[PDB]
Amino acid sequence: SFVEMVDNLRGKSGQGYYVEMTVGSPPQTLNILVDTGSSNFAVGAAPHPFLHRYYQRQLSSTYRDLRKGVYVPYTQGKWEGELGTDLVSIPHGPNVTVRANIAAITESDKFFINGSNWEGILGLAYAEIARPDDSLEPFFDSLVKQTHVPNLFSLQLCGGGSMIIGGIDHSLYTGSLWYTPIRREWYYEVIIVRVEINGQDLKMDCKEYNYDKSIVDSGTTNLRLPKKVFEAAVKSIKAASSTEKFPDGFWLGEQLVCWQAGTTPWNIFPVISLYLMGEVTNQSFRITILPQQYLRPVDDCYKFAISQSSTGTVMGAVIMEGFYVVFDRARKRIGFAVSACHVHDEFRTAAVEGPFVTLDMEDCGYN
Ligand SMILES: CN(C)C(=O)c1cc2cc(c1)C(=O)N[C@H]([C@@H](O)CO)Cc1cccc(c1)OCCCCO2
Repeated sequence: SFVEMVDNLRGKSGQGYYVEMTVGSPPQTLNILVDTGSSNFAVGAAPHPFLHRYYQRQLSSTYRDLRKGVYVPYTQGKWEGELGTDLVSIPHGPNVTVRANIAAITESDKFFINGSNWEGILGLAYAEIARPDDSLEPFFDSLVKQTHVPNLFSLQLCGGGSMIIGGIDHSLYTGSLWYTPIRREWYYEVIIVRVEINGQDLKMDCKEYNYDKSIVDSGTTNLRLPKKVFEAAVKSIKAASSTEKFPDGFWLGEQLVCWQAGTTPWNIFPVISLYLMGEVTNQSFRITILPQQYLRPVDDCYKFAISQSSTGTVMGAVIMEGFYVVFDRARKRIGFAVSACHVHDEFRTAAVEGPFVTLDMEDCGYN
């Protein structure tokens, strides 16, 4: 029954991917950012310069006030609001209606994005990081509890896309799905066991790759890397592309770089392979990222979409684009496969490949 959910996402890596939802009775239609990096469902509920519409609780006969406030900070932006519950549906999702927790956003700071076309956020991660605490049941938990929707979803982000709620649509990917364990149910936390650039091992202690966590986050644009890993990767990418020279602010994500339309020198930029812990003992697999993913288009002009982090690795939208990503909550694992909407180079291709042998993978997790 998944064909109804194919292509139910709109947006881009830079401003977020959103799905259409309705809240309340009669249904009020809103576009909702798909965020695997948080766990609160929240919607604009007061006028705002960047909102073209918002949730009006006074117009919904099924609205219930919870008489409790809430604030949620993100890496970029934050909001505060008032908690309640209401009936929620996804028109291009499963044919169900659930009563879900909803934060009515009344004040916000650098959260809504001008011209993004979304008015709320769907946090798909686990209750452990929900605000104000883990007793506020996340949307997907309510969906699974109240309906027969299986406890998994998958995301095909195309650099539009698809959020398949309750399963896997095999027409959306090619080759094999490779699975990595969800290390802990809070963020979608994973363990990176090896990193190669153009086939050259970065040869860092693999704990550095996951310091202090590594997560899969559809709501972050960039591949974000811990400082030490970021410095090693930039040095290697600079070396591979030293044919040309770029402003020092290009590598910080500030300045864009442009080339005569159709002459982008893709071949001077390396591929990046991230090896992830596998399902069996001493087994990993790799996903390979092309420069067409980490040079985000904005002549042909691009921003460098690899940036530094102090809260661990973030596999953001530019990594997820071109892969089909299965958030298999029931089996505590995340699957990767080459997406049907994959990145096209002429001599290189994004890939998900295995198996690989990797010893001592448990040592790669940070404590
Ligand atoms: C340095 N720096 C600011 C970043 O690296 C960055 C970039 C980014 C989003 C976040 C962080 C962010 O905080 N993302 C949030 C959660 O996933 C993680 O906490 C979700 C969120 C919150 C507000 C607006 C959003 C997404 O817009 C989506 C468009 C893409 C914006 O790209």
